[PDB]
Amino acid sequence: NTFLTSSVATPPISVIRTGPKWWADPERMVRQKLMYFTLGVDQLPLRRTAVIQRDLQRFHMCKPPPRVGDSTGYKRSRAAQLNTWYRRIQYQEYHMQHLFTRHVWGLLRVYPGNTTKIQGKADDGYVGYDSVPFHRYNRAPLPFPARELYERRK
Amino acid sequence: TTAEHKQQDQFYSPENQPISLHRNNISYMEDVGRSVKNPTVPGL
Amino acid sequence: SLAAMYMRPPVTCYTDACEAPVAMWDGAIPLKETRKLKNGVPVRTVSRTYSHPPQLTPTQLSFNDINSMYCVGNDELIQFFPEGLGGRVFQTMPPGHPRGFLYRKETHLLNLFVDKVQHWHTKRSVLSSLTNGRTGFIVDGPTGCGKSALMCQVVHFARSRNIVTLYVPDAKVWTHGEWCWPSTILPGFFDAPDAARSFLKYFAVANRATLTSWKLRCTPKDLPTEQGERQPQNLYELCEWGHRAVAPASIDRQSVCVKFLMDELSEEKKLPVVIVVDGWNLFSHETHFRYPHPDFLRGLASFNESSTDIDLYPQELPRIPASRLSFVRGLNKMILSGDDPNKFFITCTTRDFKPFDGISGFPNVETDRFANSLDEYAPYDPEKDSHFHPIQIGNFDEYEYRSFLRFLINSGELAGLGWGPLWHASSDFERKLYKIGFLSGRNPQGVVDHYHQELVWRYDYQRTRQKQYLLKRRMEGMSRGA
Amino acid sequence: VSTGEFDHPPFQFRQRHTFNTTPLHDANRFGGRTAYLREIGPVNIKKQGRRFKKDPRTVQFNVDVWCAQQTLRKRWKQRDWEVIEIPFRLVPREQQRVIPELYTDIPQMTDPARNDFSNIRNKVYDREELQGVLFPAAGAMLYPPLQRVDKQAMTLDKYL
Amino acid sequence: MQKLLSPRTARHARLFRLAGKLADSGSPGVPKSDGERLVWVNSHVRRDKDISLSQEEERIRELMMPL
Amino acid sequence: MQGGGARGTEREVVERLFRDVVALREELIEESRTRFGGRMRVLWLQEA
Ligand SMILES: Nc1nc2c(ncn2[C@@H]2O[C@H](COP(=O)(O)OP(=O)(O)OP(=O)(O)O)[C@@H](O)[C@H]2O)c(=O)[nH]1
Ligand SMILES: [Mg+2]
Repeated sequence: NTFLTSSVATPPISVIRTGPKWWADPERMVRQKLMYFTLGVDQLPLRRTAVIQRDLQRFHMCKPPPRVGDSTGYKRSRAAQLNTWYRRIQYQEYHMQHLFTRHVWGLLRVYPGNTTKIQGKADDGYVGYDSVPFHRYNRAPLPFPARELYERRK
Repeated sequence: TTAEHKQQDQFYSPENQPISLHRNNISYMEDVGRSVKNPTVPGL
Repeated sequence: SLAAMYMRPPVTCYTDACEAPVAMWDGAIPLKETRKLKNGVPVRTVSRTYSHPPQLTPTQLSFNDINSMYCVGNDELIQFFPEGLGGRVFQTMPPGHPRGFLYRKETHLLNLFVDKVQHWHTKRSVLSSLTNGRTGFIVDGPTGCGKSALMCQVVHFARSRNIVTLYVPDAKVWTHGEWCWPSTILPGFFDAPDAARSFLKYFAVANRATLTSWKLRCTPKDLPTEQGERQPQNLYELCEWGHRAVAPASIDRQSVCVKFLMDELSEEKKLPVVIVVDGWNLFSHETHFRYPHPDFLRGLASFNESSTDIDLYPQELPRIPASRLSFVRGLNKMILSGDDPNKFFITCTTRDFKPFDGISGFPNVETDRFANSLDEYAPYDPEKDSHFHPIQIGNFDEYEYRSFLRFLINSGELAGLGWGPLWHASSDFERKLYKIGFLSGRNPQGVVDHYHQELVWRYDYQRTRQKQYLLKRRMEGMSRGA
Repeated sequence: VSTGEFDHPPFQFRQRHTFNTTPLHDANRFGGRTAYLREIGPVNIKKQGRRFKKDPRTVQFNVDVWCAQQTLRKRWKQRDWEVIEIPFRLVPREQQRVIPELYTDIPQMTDPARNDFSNIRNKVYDREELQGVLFPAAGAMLYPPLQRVDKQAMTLDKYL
Repeated sequence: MQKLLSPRTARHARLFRLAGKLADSGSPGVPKSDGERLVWVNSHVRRDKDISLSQEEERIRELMMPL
Repeated sequence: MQGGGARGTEREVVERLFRDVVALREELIEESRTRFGGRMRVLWLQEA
């Protein structure tokens, strides 16, 4: 991993709201798929996501279907329910990506960006060479040189 | 039918058999169980 | 949907075990009811339309099998390839998946050739005419056709038939390496110590059977040894002695050991030896190492005035030619000297270089497909640049291409690695085949690549219009029932 | 037809390290050259900075020099050859003509009558065919002659 | 044991004869050699058996489609 | 020959057949690559 510096975390929903621009950008989604496939694990959530989003993109310039007014509000609530389903289908994916990426990085002897967990290796966030001399969230002092997660041979 | 009808009218259009003309349609359906009521914790 | 009726066709292979639960592949690979006759007119048996390609030993592959797909068992894969596989070959073979190989017509040619090498002394005239006097072949083509794969297959054919086989799975581990030491006992030559060590390791464990029978005609019987260790009497024993040591000792040991190993190989005239090198074209020009600036050799008082620039400015010194690598020296020695018709080089080319079109920006580091490619940008002609007989390889023709794609998709789905329950989202096989043809140009690496990318196709309308028609038909049926 | 970046990103609100976004002078752009352009830290505008490092035209010029180096570098790694200056007599039949200087005439075909159409400019000669010409002094040939492949010979690819 | 090279089915035989006839009219791109012609014929027959497979898998898929 | 146990069939007749069969097969193979514009080459490649 080349990008090492401390970062700003964005809530999952705003990441998903980027649609085609980032979250569903074809290019990105394909190399996620590559990671999964190479690990020998089906990519179902990715495929659900890709389906939902593919279709989002196809109809993205159309006006929504005409609404008739109801005291029930069954329509509004069914649209909502469907929507939060899709949101959750994608939360699951977003989680999977962060999960597997961290795990794979643990196998590749990769050091993550500052303040990032790698389950077996760095439990509290890993940090080295931050702009700030302490670990940001522990409030503990950082050693020089940067802490090493892996034994030396390569 | 008229050869004209079968030359010009035998294609998919918003008249004939349109693909959905509207936003926010159902992309993905599956057979699944229902989740618990209010699975989300109210927070912070 | 004939799912719960489905039993599983009992397991003989690694390959037959690669099948996932029915629930996963059910729509994707459709079931059918076949009525045969036992004890009652039928007894309904549910079979799947598709099954993984057969798992076939190299000796079972026949002329009749060309352009078909065959599988390699996982443990045969472990037996025959402890070095690794060719450059990208393993990208089609994740852990659950079956290990496929398209048996091409050139594959059959080299299979015949190797099967003759097995007893060469009888077939000497035949062989020599088949290469036209050169020592083996170099296979060349565009980036991403079957080259590295073809080499894999040759290693498989050779090692299954119990021939002694050097396999260098990627030449770039030598010539474009981690680091480069001057060799210990060969003045003026160089080593790639890491390449060399790993080689000495896997070579030994692959050929161990034959290499333990091999007695040393020339190696010193005095080799330096730690207390409680044994003087090697075999070629295997020697290779062992090469890589089993604590570093730094491994480094000088490996030099000595490679020199003597190659000296031993060139001295064996009766036992067929097949040398497979992937990316020979890296061995025929310079390595990316440069000779150390001479001021590293002369010792120094201050940088202040020695009349030395080594600290001020970087500069390029002439590259070290690969022929000055002690290993490559060994091989060249066997190629160029006549009176060695014991040895067969079946060797390969790699075009894996970074793209350069006349301007280069800086590569975006997030999106770069070429980050692990070489910097080369200089042309290579197998005719002028090697002593081997060149054989050319193209992209798949449609017969190959179809068999290969069918494999990637369907045996992928059977292994639970593909659309699965979502199968109705992707288009039918024919459409995928035609489209992936257009996108890939039928280049094999392109086919693999676009097969993955298919996940993202926007503009495919087939399943949409089909779904629509099936619906209309169901509703007319419901209006006729009414 | 390169995919690489040839343009420095425009100055805006401070970019931060995010999904989908990195800092402007981040170490990952232009192969880490951005070091040269970087003012580290929460820069105090009034008192501190180096003006040229925020200037669009200047910054872009620097980046353009760096790109030029990249291309030059790769064009030279691409050469396997030297230019030797050989007297008119001793040169192969194709160069016995007049050869307009670069960008002077239409890009020129080596030998249309013999069915070779290619830039004479970029035609490269083998050091082994020019041996007699380049090292006349040496007596015995220094490089051993190229061995060539019989394309009429029955070999593995002809299915015999 | 051994396999035979010569055409196995009546189908192979028929296509093999066709390929011969094409070779004798000297049309462009046709294999001159009998081995190549065999490989060609086998490969073709196999391709058509594949096409039939995909058509069957389609007819079956059509019934279990979601809507 | 070598599996029959050398129980005499007039073993020399067997070996005579062997040498003859071999001679004809060689002749036929090499002929298959040489003759008829080499059309039958792959017989030679396969079995030689
Ligand atoms: N099973 C099988 N797969 C193949 C065959 N040829 C190509 N492939 C697949 O397609 C990919 C083609 O990549 P390589 O074979 O590594 O390409 P290459 O010719 O070595 O090209 P460079 O190394 O880039 O010069 C391989 O990784 C295989 O997965 C083949 O003959 N049989
Ligand atoms: Mg390769």
